Amino acid sequence: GSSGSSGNTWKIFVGNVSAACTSQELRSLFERRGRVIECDVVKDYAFVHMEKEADAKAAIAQLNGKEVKGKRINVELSTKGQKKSGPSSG
Repeated sequence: GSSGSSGNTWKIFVGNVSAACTSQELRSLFERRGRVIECDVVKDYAFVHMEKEADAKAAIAQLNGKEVKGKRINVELSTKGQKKSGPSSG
């Protein structure tokens, strides 16, 4: 069955965040690309949590690099470890 050791929701690390960038901006982006449960911004980096995995990656692709406020933001999946339980589709 399903399980969640910590922070079930997804997590996307966003770096190279312009200084004159407002959270609302980052959220809006991840929002337009898909559903966004939580969206916070750190000093220089950020952390966006999405529900739908499909949308998550899709965004990182259309976001990773996207020029924002003159500065190209670097988006990448925070979660490094992968736990794909069950066999592979055939």
